[PDB]
Amino acid sequence: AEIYNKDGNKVDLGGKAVGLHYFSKGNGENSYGGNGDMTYARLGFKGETQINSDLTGYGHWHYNFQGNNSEGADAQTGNKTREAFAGLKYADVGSFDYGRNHGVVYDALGYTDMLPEFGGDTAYSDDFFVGHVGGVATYRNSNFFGLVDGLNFAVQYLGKNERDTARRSNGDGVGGSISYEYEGFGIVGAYGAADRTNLQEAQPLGNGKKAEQWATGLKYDANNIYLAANYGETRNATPITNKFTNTSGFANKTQDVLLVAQYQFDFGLRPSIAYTKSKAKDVEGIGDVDLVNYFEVGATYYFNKNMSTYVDYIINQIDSDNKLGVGSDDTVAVGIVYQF
Amino acid sequence: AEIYNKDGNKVDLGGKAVGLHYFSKGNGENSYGGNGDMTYARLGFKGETQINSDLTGYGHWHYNFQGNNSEGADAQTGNKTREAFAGLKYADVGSFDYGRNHGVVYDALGYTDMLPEFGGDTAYSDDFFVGHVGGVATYRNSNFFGLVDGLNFAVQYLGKNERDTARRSNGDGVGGSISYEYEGFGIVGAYGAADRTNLQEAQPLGNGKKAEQWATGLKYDANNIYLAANYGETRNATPITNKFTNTSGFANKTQDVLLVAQYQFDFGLRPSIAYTKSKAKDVEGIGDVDLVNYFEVGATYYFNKNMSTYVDYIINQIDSDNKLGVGSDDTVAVGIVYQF
Amino acid sequence: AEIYNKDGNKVDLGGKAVGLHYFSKGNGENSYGGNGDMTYARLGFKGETQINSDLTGYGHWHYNFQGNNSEGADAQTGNKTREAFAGLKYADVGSFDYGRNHGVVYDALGYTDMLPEFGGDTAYSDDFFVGHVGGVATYRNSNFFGLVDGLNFAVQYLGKNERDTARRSNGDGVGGSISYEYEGFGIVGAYGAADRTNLQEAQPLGNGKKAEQWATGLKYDANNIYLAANYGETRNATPITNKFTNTSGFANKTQDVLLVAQYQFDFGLRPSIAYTKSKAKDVEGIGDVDLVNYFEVGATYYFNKNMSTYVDYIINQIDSDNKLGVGSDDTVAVGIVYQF
Ligand SMILES: [Zn+2]
Ligand SMILES: [Zn+2]
Ligand SMILES: [Zn+2]
Ligand SMILES: [Zn+2]
Ligand SMILES: [Zn+2]
Ligand SMILES: [Zn+2]
Repeated sequence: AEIYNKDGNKVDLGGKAVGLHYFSKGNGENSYGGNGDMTYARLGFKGETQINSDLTGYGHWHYNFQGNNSEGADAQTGNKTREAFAGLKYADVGSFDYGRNHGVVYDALGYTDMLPEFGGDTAYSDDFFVGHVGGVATYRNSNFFGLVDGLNFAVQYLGKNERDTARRSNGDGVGGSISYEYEGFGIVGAYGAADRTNLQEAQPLGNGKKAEQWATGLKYDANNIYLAANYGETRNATPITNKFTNTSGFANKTQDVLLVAQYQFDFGLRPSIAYTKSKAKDVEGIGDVDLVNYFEVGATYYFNKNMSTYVDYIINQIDSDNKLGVGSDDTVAVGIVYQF
Repeated sequence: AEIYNKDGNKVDLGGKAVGLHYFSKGNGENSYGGNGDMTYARLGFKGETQINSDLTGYGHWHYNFQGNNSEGADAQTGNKTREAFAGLKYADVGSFDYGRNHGVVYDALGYTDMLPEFGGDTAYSDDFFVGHVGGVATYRNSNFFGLVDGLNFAVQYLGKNERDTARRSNGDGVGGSISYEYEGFGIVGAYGAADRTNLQEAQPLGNGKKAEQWATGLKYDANNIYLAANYGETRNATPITNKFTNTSGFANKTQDVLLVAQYQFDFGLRPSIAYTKSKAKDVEGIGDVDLVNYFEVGATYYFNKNMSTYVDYIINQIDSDNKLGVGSDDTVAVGIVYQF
Repeated sequence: AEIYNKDGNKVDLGGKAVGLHYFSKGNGENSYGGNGDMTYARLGFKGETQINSDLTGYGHWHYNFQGNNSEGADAQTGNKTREAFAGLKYADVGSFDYGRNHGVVYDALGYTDMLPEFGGDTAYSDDFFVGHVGGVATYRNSNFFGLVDGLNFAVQYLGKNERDTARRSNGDGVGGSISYEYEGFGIVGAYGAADRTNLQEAQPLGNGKKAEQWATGLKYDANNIYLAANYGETRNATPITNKFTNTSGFANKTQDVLLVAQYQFDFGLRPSIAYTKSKAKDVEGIGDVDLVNYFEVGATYYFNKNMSTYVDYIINQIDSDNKLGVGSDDTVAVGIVYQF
């Protein structure tokens, strides 16, 4: 929502309130998504300034406030900055920005990230190139220098983030993505490799001096249909946890498959079906083990551009004897969303 | 303050800066409110969208930022989401919303919550139905389906919130409230019962498989007078602490009494007097013990709809030999408030 | 950016997104500023309401969100309230405000706080009077009661803030500052003394029942030139740390010198040079030791009032055998800033 537009600078304030509850069998400790209150809220701004006829500068900030916490010590659990960056965009040259932003491999994994609540399981945060990561300098080019419409690409430099935990750390890396869009279809591929930190190497699970993440994707977004498919492969990058021996690390190799189909009815109801399967391989002590494996059946009711209800059902196919202890129960999310 | 109003969605941004200092005898450790800097700030939004002529959707978010902290490790102490919810309101049918919101029993305890700084002692947060609680689905009906003016009611389902601490947890519950308003008067009553969590049961103080909170109230809000009275009773719900044996839990039974009288002078000065007395009973090892017992004398000076000063004096009647260790000293709050 | 202006209340929303990276030799553990991602974002409001023709009320809130954190446990590290206060301003009488605000001695140290990223090293936060401190009641008078133009002064009462750590605590204090501005020049002096807390006294480093901070300054801000110089002296106030014996406390005495020179080119480039030297004396076990000692060479490119790039180089003169373990390596900051 544009709240300022004077003297060649415009600022949009964005926010949503999401009333959200998850339902699962017991405590939800052996379920896909958990059990209980998951209400959150989001606030941010997006400003673009016209420096000259060809040059424009921008900045985005986006923050998540959890409303499912109390007023005691747990008051901040889940609060985080999603995105926070600035950059410059010139004519038909491209754009450059640095900050906390989407990894370039999310240019591909975003195709199947359309479920009312869930989906996009492989797009972990603070995981190199698949999700929101800190310290990324990203060059992007749309319409290939204004010569070929629909043909976009991007190159990204990931800065080293040596943090307290191996889960949220990374070393230097490079990545890129190419995409084409024609008459309703979009195809995309993205790749990224980076150095691992010593602390990551020192974990039980995962072994290798380099992490690697790539993925392809196809989508059809027209005539009220949304159909998409993603395939991705990772090396030493997907974060895993053994809930039995209570160790953590990274999967030496994962094969990721995400499918999704939605139809948008005129009167606002948007049903969806989806498949998601992530298989880890060469896991220390375990061997092969599935991380994610479900079918999804859901629907969102759009009242208008500002209000929506949704239900999302996960038919979890993960077996009860999963070697890594991955939860095997189903989970249902029921949501009510005000956004501007 | 309305900052957006285009295409049937309006958004209000709200905020206040509250310069605030408390004065007490020693460290304030044996006082009502404490001693030192209590400056805070608040920010939120409130959006309502017109879906059709009869249906409207809304969302509220409200956040508290403490300014009395430092820039070190204590930087977030007191920061919290007060409210965060969305819902739908239809014609003369009623409204429904889910999220972190006021407990339905606060429909009654809000009558005496009008002191410049203090008062409303029984409306604890994260305490079932008396204050701000997370995961509440609330149906509300004003003017009894548009048939009887002044006659409002509400029913509320409290979701289970199993947290790390027994103080901030709760199980499933139901509650409701009815109110009538006529020629300046308002009468109200509210009730709520809920299951306790196992962790709550396992505490030294309090015993029972169910928590219970109810209260009645009368107010007179006209001719520049504000007069209100509240009476409430709780079972296994009021959080208590024994500062001697350093244990905590819940009071098996409390009797709550809150009175308040204010007059609003034309030139902005609004003096107030108030009484508050909360007596816990059947406390393990202690027996009977008062939790709150004071007289209040204060005044607010309203410069206008955006600026105010206030002083609030608590004449604390709690005895120095209180069995639970409740603080017995007086406390004075001096405040300066900018709000929009 | 003014987002509301109805009925004699105006509200400005402010924010910036700062993409920022520091470069240093190894881990940055022996460097001036460190090494890695330093992206942050800021949001706040500033409201002023016209109560009558002579009286106006105001309020400021300003918050810092770190974007260089992850989404795990370190998600809030660095998040803080910078400022949060309200007050009243009357005609030619002056202004009064209370809250978390700038110490009065910053009226002087702000002269040399103009580097693209660094500088202003002596203006520590939560350090009595030199930086952002909590619980300050400040009277300010501009143009000496409207009689002498350019002649401003301020008196400040610092409230006691007894916190968990000795670094961020303080006792009661008073301070003041006087400044004159004439044909492009500004001269200033400020003084402040305060009681130390018992916890501060109990530290290894620093000894004395009272803290003391004063400083003078000259600036020339015209004809596209910025030239400034600061000299300050502290007693028992400057926070120090011995990274060898891993102790902390306060310096019994510091001599502070800050110089800065900048030129603003028409086409947006603003190069800068600066010197900064802070010498601690009478340090327990150490004797004399330098805390800060560098030359700075940097430049900011201003695209316009909303967008800028900058590079800041610190030529660190601190010797590798510094007795307190102060880092001796150079550091380079590269920044891109969107602000409104
Ligand atoms: Zn965003
Ligand atoms: Zn995103
Ligand atoms: Zn509110
Ligand atoms: Zn409230
Ligand atoms: Zn500010
Ligand atoms: Zn400041």
